[PDB]
Amino acid sequence: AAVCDICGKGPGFGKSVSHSHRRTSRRWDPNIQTVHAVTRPGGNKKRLNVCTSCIKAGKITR
Amino acid sequence: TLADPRDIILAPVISEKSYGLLDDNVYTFLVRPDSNKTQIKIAVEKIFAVKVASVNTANRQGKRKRTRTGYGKRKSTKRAIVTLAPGSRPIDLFG
Amino acid sequence: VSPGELRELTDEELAERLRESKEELFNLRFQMATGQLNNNRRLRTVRQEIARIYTVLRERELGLATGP
RNA sequence: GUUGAGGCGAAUUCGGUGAUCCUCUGCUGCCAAGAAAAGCCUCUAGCGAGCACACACACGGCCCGUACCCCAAACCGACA
RNA sequence: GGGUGGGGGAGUGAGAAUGCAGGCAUGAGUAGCGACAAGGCAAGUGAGAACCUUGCCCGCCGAAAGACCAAGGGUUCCUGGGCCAGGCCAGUCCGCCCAGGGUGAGUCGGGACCUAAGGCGAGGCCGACAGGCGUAGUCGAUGGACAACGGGUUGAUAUUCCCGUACCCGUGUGUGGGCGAGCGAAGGGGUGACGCAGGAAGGUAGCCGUACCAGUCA
RNA sequence: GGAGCUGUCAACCGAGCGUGGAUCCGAGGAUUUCCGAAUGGGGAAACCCAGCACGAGUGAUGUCGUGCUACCCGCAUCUGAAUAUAUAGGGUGCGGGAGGGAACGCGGGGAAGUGAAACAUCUCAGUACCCGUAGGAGGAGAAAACAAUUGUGAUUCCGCAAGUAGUGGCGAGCGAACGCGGAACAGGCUAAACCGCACGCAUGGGUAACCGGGUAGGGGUUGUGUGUGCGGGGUUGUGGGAGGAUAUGUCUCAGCGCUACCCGGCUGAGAGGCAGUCAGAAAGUGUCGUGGUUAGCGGAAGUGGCCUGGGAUGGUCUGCCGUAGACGGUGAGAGCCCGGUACGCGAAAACCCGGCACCUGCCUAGUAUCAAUUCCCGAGUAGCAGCGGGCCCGUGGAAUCCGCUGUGAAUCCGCCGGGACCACCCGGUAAGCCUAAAUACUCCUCGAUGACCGAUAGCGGAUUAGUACCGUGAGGGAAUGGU
Ligand SMILES: [Mg+2]
Ligand SMILES: [Mg+2]
Ligand SMILES: [Mg+2]
Ligand SMILES: [Mg+2]
Ligand SMILES: [Mg+2]
Ligand SMILES: [Mg+2]
Ligand SMILES: [Mg+2]
Ligand SMILES: [Mg+2]
Ligand SMILES: [Mg+2]
Ligand SMILES: [Mg+2]
Ligand SMILES: [Mg+2]
Ligand SMILES: [Mg+2]
Ligand SMILES: [Mg+2]
Ligand SMILES: [Mg+2]
Ligand SMILES: [Mg+2]
Ligand SMILES: [Mg+2]
Ligand SMILES: [Mg+2]
Ligand SMILES: [Mg+2]
Ligand SMILES: [Mg+2]
Ligand SMILES: [Mg+2]
Ligand SMILES: [Mg+2]
Ligand SMILES: [Mg+2]
Ligand SMILES: [Mg+2]
Ligand SMILES: [Mg+2]
Ligand SMILES: [Mg+2]
Ligand SMILES: [Mg+2]
Ligand SMILES: [Mg+2]
Ligand SMILES: [Mg+2]
Ligand SMILES: [Mg+2]
Ligand SMILES: [Mg+2]
Ligand SMILES: [Mg+2]
Ligand SMILES: [Mg+2]
Ligand SMILES: [Mg+2]
Ligand SMILES: [Mg+2]
Ligand SMILES: [Mg+2]
Ligand SMILES: [Mg+2]
Ligand SMILES: [Mg+2]
Ligand SMILES: [Mg+2]
Ligand SMILES: [Mg+2]
Ligand SMILES: [Mg+2]
Ligand SMILES: [Mg+2]
Ligand SMILES: [Mg+2]
Ligand SMILES: [Mg+2]
Ligand SMILES: [Mg+2]
Ligand SMILES: [Mg+2]
Ligand SMILES: [Mg+2]
Ligand SMILES: [Mg+2]
Ligand SMILES: [Mg+2]
Ligand SMILES: [Mg+2]
Ligand SMILES: [Mg+2]
Ligand SMILES: [Mg+2]
Ligand SMILES: [Mg+2]
Ligand SMILES: [Mg+2]
Ligand SMILES: [Mg+2]
Ligand SMILES: [Mg+2]
Ligand SMILES: [Mg+2]
Ligand SMILES: [Mg+2]
Ligand SMILES: [Mg+2]
Ligand SMILES: [Mg+2]
Ligand SMILES: [Mg+2]
Ligand SMILES: [Mg+2]
Ligand SMILES: [Mg+2]
Ligand SMILES: [Mg+2]
Ligand SMILES: [Zn+2]
Repeated sequence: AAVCDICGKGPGFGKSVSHSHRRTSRRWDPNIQTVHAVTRPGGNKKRLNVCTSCIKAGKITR
Repeated sequence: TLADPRDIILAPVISEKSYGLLDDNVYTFLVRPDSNKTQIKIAVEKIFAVKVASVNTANRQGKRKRTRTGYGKRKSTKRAIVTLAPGSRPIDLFG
Repeated sequence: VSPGELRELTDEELAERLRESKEELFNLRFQMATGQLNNNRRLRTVRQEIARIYTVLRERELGLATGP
């Protein structure tokens, strides 16, 4: 997964550049991690894939 | 907005086979192509006030016809061949 | 028939005259098929009259010009 | 008998042979080990004060195809 | 619709590009006229006949060159007309042209029943997007289930129309007596339900004779 | 509108209609099979099969008609599995989406042939194409801007600046900006600080408060702090509010913050003023226009003589109109024959436009100064590091801008920019949103035009034309005008 379910952050598109400066397309995927998030304490878990930026923030709970 | 059977039944077929069947009290009608035997039965029974023994239907493709602008098809038709009860009164078709 | 003169027909004889228009279109159709009517304008006229009756009947229950 | 259409209309028994067909979705052999679902039957869950059954009568049976060509002059090959 | 002159502007000049389009030559009245079954006579029709019609001879196929179904085609089917195109000739004929007509189902082949492979696929999972895959489900016969036979009839349809005789599903109304059982279709279970090869036995169709019947006297 | 008409290939007929106003033209409505996003379910598009409800029909099954019945999203309600809180899910009711469209827009993905006389950097080209997604336009837009000592002051677009500075296997090539001249101009709304109201959470009973401030008593625990909602308030870069003090002031009335007094506050209503269909808030009903669009109507002046001719619109004498000598038709070059033209009128209704009302919203309490003790300015953001992208900049000392990864601030005695960086100085206030006009485009509707074509041309298409025909299919795709 390369899309965050909270902030919608997706992959960027750019180039891998060789020493000969040949540039081929590649992606910069967000650091998407699976979380089992809860809405209220003790509640049912829901599987999301969110970026480590949202995990570092308080956007999700476990 | 109320429907009636005089619009399911379009016209009688006039042909030598039609007359041959008229001799034995069997009448062939041009009917609306989307109709079925049962509404033909009910329709004839309440239009001509007769007892319909059986209705036989045949779908007939329109004749394809050459013409100076191209080929055109005639209407596709549906005959209903209606045989009345053995003793029910003949319908008066006026010709 | 005319739209004005088919207004004095109230609610049910208007449908009943639609019924006789349908019946006469039937018979006129049959004499078309058997070739025993001379003036073929009659079924155009009758079809137009059926349309007129249907139109007026639709206006009356859509909410226009109703009345006996 | 426009040689159309009619009307009448005999005998039809006993054998032989004999299937690619039936008994046979059987039998036997084999290994490579040979659909599903509906349908039908049955069970109960359930429904149930009315039922099942017989016979007689009277009815309802829908939609689509149906012409014609098919080792072809009408299908595939530009062609009868 | 033009001419001339002062100017202005060009899709302004073709003989070639194995150039492009159309028309028309040359080859040439030449090759060919599509199987090695094979035609003939008489009569007819007709302006016109090798080819059409009729009759009769002769020949050819006959595990098809016969009769059917499916797919495919689409009116080519029948009748009546037509004959300058088409048919490898001609054509009076025609699958050509024109008009009219013609295809009748509770049981046939399909659907309204069932599912296979596979397809689509609620939600769903996955995937930057596009989208991929797929559950439930729903389609999908080439298979499973399911009730009609014989004869006649039209120019053209017939297991469809008609006759005779059936069978299947459903509906209503009566009568009789019986039970106050009866219906159970969620689900369960059984069946459905299955390969290949090989006979044998009992049979039947068909076929060949035959009792008998009816016609013929070359 | 006013006498013919029943469209056209396309003649023949047949049968009729029309001054009791047809045909025809404009507007609004009615009907509107089946398919198609197609959406009850299914399907080989235009077909098949339903369920429910209400009717019609039958003796009853058959049968007919009309509605509703896809999925997803949002909102609101009911219920709340495993499992308790609960949630997932499910039920119901309202709304909405889906698909299409010639071009123009924005964001994202993104070639190659080609050029470099090879080729990989580079080019082609952010082109083609694709994805998402609009709107009548869009995007941008209100300074973390430029500039450089006086400055300009949102954005867009046009012309320059300039093929310049630069950038480039410094090759092929690529290529700004500052600033100047124009078109058009327009600015606004959002948190907190802080303040009330309601909900939830924590703490205490004379600890304390609290009951609008002061004055006295009374009540004798519903205060205080906090998170969540509603409001106010504020929205700025000369930095932008409170919280206090000091003066000055409250349009009227009724009710309220324990009571009595002064002051004051809150609500409501009236009154007054302001604004409005808008970016800055949002809908509705009447009335009226010298209004405009969708039909149309009137509109001058030669039967002129002779000639040629089948025909005069030609020639040649003459007569006229002209706000009309545009154009076309009419038997050959017609201002005066016809349709018209100049010009002048014209609209039931619908739509558009505008006005007046009605309506809705805002204000009626603040102001000024002092002082700077306190708090406020939008975060996983900026910055920094890595890897990329983009700018003239092809990573270079790489500034500004964008993406991902890691790390990760501070709230003005902050932070960002001014081409590494530092100091000073100057400029500006990022991480929220909205915003007209000038700009782009033409499937389509009118009105014109052409030193454009004139049937091998001009559209592929004057003609069955995206037809015939060809292809399984995507696709390709003609020819044919003139009595
Ligand atoms: Mg995702
Ligand atoms: Mg990129
Ligand atoms: Mg490249
Ligand atoms: Mg980050
Ligand atoms: Mg029958
Ligand atoms: Mg049938
Ligand atoms: Mg023909
Ligand atoms: Mg035998
Ligand atoms: Mg047949
Ligand atoms: Mg052939
Ligand atoms: Mg042959
Ligand atoms: Mg010349
Ligand atoms: Mg000249
Ligand atoms: Mg010149
Ligand atoms: Mg030239
Ligand atoms: Mg030449
Ligand atoms: Mg040449
Ligand atoms: Mg040639
Ligand atoms: Mg020779
Ligand atoms: Mg020869
Ligand atoms: Mg031959
Ligand atoms: Mg002869
Ligand atoms: Mg032989
Ligand atoms: Mg043999
Ligand atoms: Mg024939
Ligand atoms: Mg014939
Ligand atoms: Mg001929
Ligand atoms: Mg010939
Ligand atoms: Mg889905
Ligand atoms: Mg799938
Ligand atoms: Mg499946
Ligand atoms: Mg099926
Ligand atoms: Mg099958
Ligand atoms: Mg036959
Ligand atoms: Mg029978
Ligand atoms: Mg098995
Ligand atoms: Mg045997
Ligand atoms: Mg009209
Ligand atoms: Mg209309
Ligand atoms: Mg559908
Ligand atoms: Mg569908
Ligand atoms: Mg619970
Ligand atoms: Mg759209
Ligand atoms: Mg390249
Ligand atoms: Mg090169
Ligand atoms: Mg080269
Ligand atoms: Mg905008
Ligand atoms: Mg300027
Ligand atoms: Mg707030
Ligand atoms: Mg006029
Ligand atoms: Mg005039
Ligand atoms: Mg003229
Ligand atoms: Mg003129
Ligand atoms: Mg970085
Ligand atoms: Mg860069
Ligand atoms: Mg800020
Ligand atoms: Mg801002
Ligand atoms: Mg904006
Ligand atoms: Mg604009
Ligand atoms: Mg324009
Ligand atoms: Mg135009
Ligand atoms: Mg052309
Ligand atoms: Mg084809
Ligand atoms: Zn995230």
